[PDB]
Amino acid sequence: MSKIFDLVVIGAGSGGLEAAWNAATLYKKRVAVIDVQMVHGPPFFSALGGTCVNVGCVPKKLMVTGAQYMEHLRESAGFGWEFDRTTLRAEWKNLIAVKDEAVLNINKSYDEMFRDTEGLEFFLGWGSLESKNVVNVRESADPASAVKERLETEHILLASGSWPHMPNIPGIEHCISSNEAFYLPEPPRRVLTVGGGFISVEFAGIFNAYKPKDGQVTLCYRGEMILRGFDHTLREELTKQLTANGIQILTKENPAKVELNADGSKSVTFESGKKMDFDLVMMAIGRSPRTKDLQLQNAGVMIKNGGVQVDEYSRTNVSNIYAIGDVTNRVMLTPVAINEAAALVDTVFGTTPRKTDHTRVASAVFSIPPIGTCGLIEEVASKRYEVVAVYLSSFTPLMHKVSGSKYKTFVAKIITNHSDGTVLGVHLLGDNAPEIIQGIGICLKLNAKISDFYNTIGVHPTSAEELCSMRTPSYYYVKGEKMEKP
Amino acid sequence: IFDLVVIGAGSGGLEAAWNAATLYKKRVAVIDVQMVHGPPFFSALGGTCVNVGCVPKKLMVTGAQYMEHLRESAGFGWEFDRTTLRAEWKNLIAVKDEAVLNINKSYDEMFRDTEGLEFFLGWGSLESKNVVNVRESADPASAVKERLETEHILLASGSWPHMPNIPGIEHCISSNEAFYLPEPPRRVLTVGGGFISVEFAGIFNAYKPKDGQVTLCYRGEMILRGFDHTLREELTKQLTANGIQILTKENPAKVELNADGSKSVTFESGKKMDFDLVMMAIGRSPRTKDLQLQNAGVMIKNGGVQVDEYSRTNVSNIYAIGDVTNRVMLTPVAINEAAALVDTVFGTTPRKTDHTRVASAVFSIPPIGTCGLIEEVASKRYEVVAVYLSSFTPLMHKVSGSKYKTFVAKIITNHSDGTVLGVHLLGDNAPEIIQGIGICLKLNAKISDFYNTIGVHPTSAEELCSMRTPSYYYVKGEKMEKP
Ligand SMILES: Cc1cc2nc3c(=O)[nH]c(=O)nc-3n(C[C@H](O)[C@H](O)[C@H](O)COP(=O)(O)OP(=O)(O)OC[C@H]3O[C@@H](n4cnc5c(N)ncnc54)[C@H](O)[C@@H]3O)c2cc1C
Ligand SMILES: Cc1cc2nc3c(=O)[nH]c(=O)nc-3n(C[C@H](O)[C@H](O)[C@H](O)COP(=O)(O)OP(=O)(O)OC[C@H]3O[C@@H](n4cnc5c(N)ncnc54)[C@H](O)[C@@H]3O)c2cc1C
Ligand SMILES: N[C@@H](CCC(=O)N[C@@H](CS)C(=O)NCC(=O)NCCCCNCCCNC(=O)CNC(=O)[C@H](CS)NC(=O)CC[C@H](N)C(=O)O)C(=O)O
Ligand SMILES: N[C@@H](CCC(=O)N[C@@H](CS)C(=O)NCC(=O)NCCCCNCCCNC(=O)CNC(=O)[C@H](CS)NC(=O)CC[C@H](N)C(=O)O)C(=O)O
Repeated sequence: MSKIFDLVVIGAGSGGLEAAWNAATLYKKRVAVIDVQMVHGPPFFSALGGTCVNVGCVPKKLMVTGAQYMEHLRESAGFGWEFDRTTLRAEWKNLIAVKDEAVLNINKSYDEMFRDTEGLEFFLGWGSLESKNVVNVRESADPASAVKERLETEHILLASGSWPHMPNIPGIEHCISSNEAFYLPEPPRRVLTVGGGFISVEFAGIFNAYKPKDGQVTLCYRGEMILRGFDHTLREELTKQLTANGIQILTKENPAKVELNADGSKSVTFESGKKMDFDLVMMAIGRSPRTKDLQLQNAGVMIKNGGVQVDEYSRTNVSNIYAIGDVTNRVMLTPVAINEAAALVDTVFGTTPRKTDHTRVASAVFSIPPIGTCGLIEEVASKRYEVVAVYLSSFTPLMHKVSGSKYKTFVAKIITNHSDGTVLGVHLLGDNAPEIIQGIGICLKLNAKISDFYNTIGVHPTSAEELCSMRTPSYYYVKGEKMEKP
Repeated sequence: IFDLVVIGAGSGGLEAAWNAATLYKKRVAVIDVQMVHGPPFFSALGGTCVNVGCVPKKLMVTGAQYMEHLRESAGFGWEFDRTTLRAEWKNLIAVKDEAVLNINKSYDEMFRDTEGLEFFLGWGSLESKNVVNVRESADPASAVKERLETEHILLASGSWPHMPNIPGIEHCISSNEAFYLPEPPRRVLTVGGGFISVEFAGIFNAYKPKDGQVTLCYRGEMILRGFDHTLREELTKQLTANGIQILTKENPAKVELNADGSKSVTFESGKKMDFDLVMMAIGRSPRTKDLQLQNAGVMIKNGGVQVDEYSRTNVSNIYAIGDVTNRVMLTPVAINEAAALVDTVFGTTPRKTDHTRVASAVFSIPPIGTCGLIEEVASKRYEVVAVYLSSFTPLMHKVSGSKYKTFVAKIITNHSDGTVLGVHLLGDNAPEIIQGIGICLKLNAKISDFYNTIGVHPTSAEELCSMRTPSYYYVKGEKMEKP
């Protein structure tokens, strides 16, 4: 009918590409997708493929895999492997080179995708709303920039994702974000990662494996302990294991200002009065939805706390305008953005409405060692349930008894609704935790009870079999009070 | 005098003896031929898994896996003088002996500190349905060290390697000796397509000297019979790619020790090859003879003791669990049967072991994880079967250099209702991934339960949540595809 496109997707990331693909393919709709760059890298960092591909999950997993070899090389000795350890060295530029080729290939893959799909078209530029049914494509983020294209459409989808949050403190311009970290030419000998979240924790491990001769990695966090939002036992254990591998963790510390010393070094003064020197300061304190450049007021789309407000079906307060992924500020993860996009396309161009359950979402932290988690943490469950039970198990994995890494304790924790045995959450710390948690993610979707876990025969020998060996709770939570059996 | 007498202090035996004395306060006597691992009897207090099974082989597979990491590290910028690389078989053996020895001790410690639990060193045999004798040897004419009268007897003698009757079999070893070799063989021949043969081939392949070679031969057409055909084909390609030599439809006829101390092996086809070590891993059989079972009249069916779903034999007060029953020879299963037996005998609730949908792994390089039925079976028990396949080179293997390491995930379902009949995996961490899905099958999950779960990204396991369209089906045993 009138309006050239059926759907206009602003942002070619995880959710955008999924949305765009389904509508053109499954429903035969003419879709236009817009993004700022064709390939990864400065100046805009993300490009076709989104954050996960260009400056997220893909590159960090390869870099984390590389860091892990430091562990492998050191531990091989416990099993009789010999070599002249004095010739060992990590070549950072090689890592960056292979990472760049891996991402570039994905960028190309998405490009040919458009070239081979009828009804799917890509537009290079910055998209913004002129009105609720007209999207402009400009040369730059500036709203007074030249208009390259003007797309009339029947439906609009906002999938601009997020961007790192730089705190307004003196000297912030001497700091970088995770964005620049992917393109460093050399690894910093002295680096400070500001933040207690997963990005900060993951990069600290990367920097720890590739740091030069007299290097030191320092992580600092404002609060009491790292990984706020995760199970307290795992937060405590990971802190010990990271420290044991040479990472200095400064909690209860908060920068006041960053000064650039004449020798190119940065001096950081904390509110405590403590002053330290680093070669690189990286801010990984949070990510914010990118709503700014969209010009949402031209359509009257409502923004709640930072992100675009949407209902359960990803619909905004304005008809024919939807938003998915990180810009909605729900659960900032790739698999969730993809699930929302596919559900949204079904609700809009399909027969049956559909929505994404944002509960019992399994996720991981690729720290060294890594974390896997699904469900509620006891602190939250105990406030929602009158009777909660906590099953805990800590042991040294077989290989680490002889590998030398005595400190690598594997922690398994299952929390349940004691009134009926329903498993509310599973939290793991230890090697392969991210691979083990996927399968249990399905179990919670099936509303499994603790009895269901221990009535399954285990695979011997593996770390995973321990989840099927927890029959008795360690302590309980009765109306928020911690209690035990005498 | 004792409430229960357990013949065999292994995975199942110790499990029964423990909670019977604990949970039911019964006086238990446990018998075993050796207290520490190694020659002469190899197995000892703790059983096969602990002494010459799961525990020691797992440490050795971890050791062999480092050949992969050392090589693959180069792809991520790790460099070192690769010409100075050498593997030390004796350090590997030294550390595993330590680890095993500490576990043997841990069990001895257990008996002293547990009231009503007593260990008797030696060989146990039935004198009568209520009398058990502990002699100094497997030969029933040896000195009776102890005589015990009990109202309950539990048989858990386990299994033992099956050495074929061929000329020269005295120049061959079994998996038992493998754990104690002083130096790694230059040329080794592993006979058998089973898991023990495949796992050891990967261990020998990693610790082989300078100009070494590992050969695996199997009578059949393809290794790992009983496993999913795709995994069998794919694993073969990957073992071969790593330098392992696989000879299918070959079987040794005779083994002649020759001059220099090597062995000349002549296969049934006429092929003749020399090896420095020949390991026979063709089978495991229940140890029932030394029990003098006819002294009580307990039935034997096919090598193993005949028992019902509740592990009771034909004689009222005698039960049998574990490998000796020839059901499913795995440690977790034996442990489950033990606890269920103890309940059915000293408890209010009769309880039995579900031998179906048990997950298991093969610690080969790369490993295998599996749970449920294979399509060859499912299409015979079901009229409409759907097969979902996913093959892909993981992210890290694109960059590590090991581009041949293809990850395979296969899901088999009963297409009439979507119920998942089996999940088979090949690839790094397959053993860890399969455990969680093992629970899913006990909960009777359907394929929709898998693809409706949000994945963990990036991981190999999320691929199981992205399979939603069948590759092909099986209609009344016939393979069919949608047009
Ligand atoms: C360092 C890091 C590590 C991460 N690791 C993980 C992990 O391992 N697992 C996981 O699940 N998630 C991880 N994430 C998060 C994951 O990347 C995001 O949740 C996911 O990318 C969100 O998908 P999306 O569709 O919302 O947005 P995106 O993929 O971010 O796509 C948004 C797109 O919008 C484009 N754009 C922005 N504004 C405009 C405009 N006005 N006009 C045109 N184009 C525009 C951007 O260039 C970008 O390509 C990580 C994130 C970071 C940064
Ligand atoms: C090389 C190898 C690798 C394996 N790997 C795995 C694996 O990774 N995972 C897995 O689940 N399973 C594995 N298994 C199988 C597993 O070890 C057995 O299934 C398990 O040990 C069986 O427990 P059980 O109690 O039935 O026997 P056992 O552990 O075999 O205990 C039997 C005990 O009886 C004793 N004995 C025998 N006869 C007498 C007698 N008359 N008097 C006194 N003592 C006697 C023996 O000395 C032995 O200690 C492996 C086995 C082998 C050989
Ligand atoms: N929940 C996702 C899981 C896989 C995933 O994250 N896929 C991303 C790719 S990064 C994706 O497809 N996002 C949306 C999208 O692109 N939709 C359009 C449909 C076509 C899909 N892509 C076509 C182009 C082909 N290349 C890629 O998609 C490149 N992707 C990858 O390389 C991703 C990393 S983001 N692989 C995986 O995450 C696989 C896991 C890996 N094998 C491991 O072992 O770790 C899903 O269900 O698809
Ligand atoms: N989960 C499987 C069974 C796993 C298993 O084989 N467990 C063995 C432990 S060796 C066992 O307990 N067998 C029976 C038994 O021992 N019964 C007697 C009563 C309880 C006390 N037994 C333990 C004595 C102390 N020493 C050890 O337990 C030393 N064990 C280990 O080191 C074992 C290997 S057999 N680790 C595990 O079994 C756990 C896995 C390992 N941590 C990993 O990293 O993968 C199942 O039942 O489904």
